[PDB]
Amino acid sequence: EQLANARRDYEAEIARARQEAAKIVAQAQERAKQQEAEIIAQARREAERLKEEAR
Amino acid sequence: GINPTLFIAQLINFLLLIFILRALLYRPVMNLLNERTRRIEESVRDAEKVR
Repeated sequence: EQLANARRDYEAEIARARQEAAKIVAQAQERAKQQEAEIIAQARREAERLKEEAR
Repeated sequence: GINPTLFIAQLINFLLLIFILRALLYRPVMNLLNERTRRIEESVRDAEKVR
């Protein structure tokens, strides 16, 4: 009985693992977006500093 | 007790009881085979599920 129900249990476990993978991918994407925003802000600050130095 | 008729009757009764016991033993062989098949199927199913 455990194997008979465990076929579907393993299907559901694969689905839950896929959901957890999606959550982890969302967290990684949010962290990467934050890092990209920080890099863009640093580039803008460097641009402003370069403009001030040129002036 | 030394009587050919009594010996023949005893042999006939023994043969009838032997047939009854043959049916009774034929049932237990099927029961044991079913139990063994169920155990083998359970083991195979468990291995497949784990894999």
